[PDB]
Amino acid sequence: RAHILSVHLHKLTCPHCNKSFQRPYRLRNHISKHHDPEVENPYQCTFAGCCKEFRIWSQLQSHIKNDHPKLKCPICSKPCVGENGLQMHMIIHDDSLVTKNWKCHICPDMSFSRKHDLLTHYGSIHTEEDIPLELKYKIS
Amino acid sequence: RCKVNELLEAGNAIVINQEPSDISSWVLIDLISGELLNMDVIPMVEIRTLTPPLIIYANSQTKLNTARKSAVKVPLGKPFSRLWVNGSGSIRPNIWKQVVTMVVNEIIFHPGITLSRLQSRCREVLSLHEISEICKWLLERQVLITTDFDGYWVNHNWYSIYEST
Amino acid sequence: DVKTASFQDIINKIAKLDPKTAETMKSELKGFVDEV
Ligand SMILES: [Zn+2]
Ligand SMILES: [Zn+2]
Ligand SMILES: [Zn+2]
Ligand SMILES: [Zn+2]
Repeated sequence: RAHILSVHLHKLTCPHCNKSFQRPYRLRNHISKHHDPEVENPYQCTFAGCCKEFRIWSQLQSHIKNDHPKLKCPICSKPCVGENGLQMHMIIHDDSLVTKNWKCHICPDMSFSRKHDLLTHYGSIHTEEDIPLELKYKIS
Repeated sequence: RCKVNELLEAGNAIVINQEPSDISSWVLIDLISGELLNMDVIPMVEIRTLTPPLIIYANSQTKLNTARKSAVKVPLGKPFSRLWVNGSGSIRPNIWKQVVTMVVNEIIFHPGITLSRLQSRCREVLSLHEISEICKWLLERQVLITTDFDGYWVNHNWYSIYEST
Repeated sequence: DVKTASFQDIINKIAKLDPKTAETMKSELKGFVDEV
């Protein structure tokens, strides 16, 4: 895989000056300046569904760090991008919309009908230690 | 689409008992048409027995979200040279979002439409060169596939252009 | 209206016609969502 990407598919080289760069990111920045079109805003947001464009690389660095920070779900630690990403993923845990089933983390048999009732099993066969966070998190 | 993807990948099931809106219609038929969703029905027991609530769920560990977006740059040039480029040489985000939506709207119902035929339907707005620019960008974002003999055909997840509303 | 129902009530209704689909669902799904 490395041989193909270093002897035949020269993807890390400039299309114009024939320098090369240690990551595609720096090649992109290089093309955006040293071989740039007459465009006023040489930088464009690299992320999903974002259409914004910028004059100086520092403003793009700021925009990525502000509006596309890479987060982990507070409950399930799965990664997501930006405020919308977190708010979209938080629906999955929501007990008002997602009228989910109720089970033990270990015991195969459980089949509760309400959240308060599920805490009886975790309060007796387990205890207040090693209950799952989605059950515990009365955060709203 | 993002809400549905997260729910189905999380092993949740969606229950429909009333008519989905015109927008939820696109995303539901798309997922159904791809064979990714299983369907089951909650039985009942009048006319209403022939239209019971419907349940939808993901078939297995199979993924619904498309791969991460690449930096497919908007076609730009000298000031005023395109409908979406203003006098300061900048992208008019409103007009770009409108023209990309307009071109996809005509290619959906006309699978295989050629650049010449497509220019005729948009003549009061875009030149042929401007449609060559829009179609190239949409091919690079995988919203379209080139049919044989130089036609355009809309791919799955075509409504996933930009975040808004 | 199924909007008011519990997860156990919904799977019980499915089991009235065919227990195989109901048992399969209980063994796999984590929860219903109303399409709202
Ligand atoms: Zn170069
Ligand atoms: Zn952005
Ligand atoms: Zn989570
Ligand atoms: Zn247990």
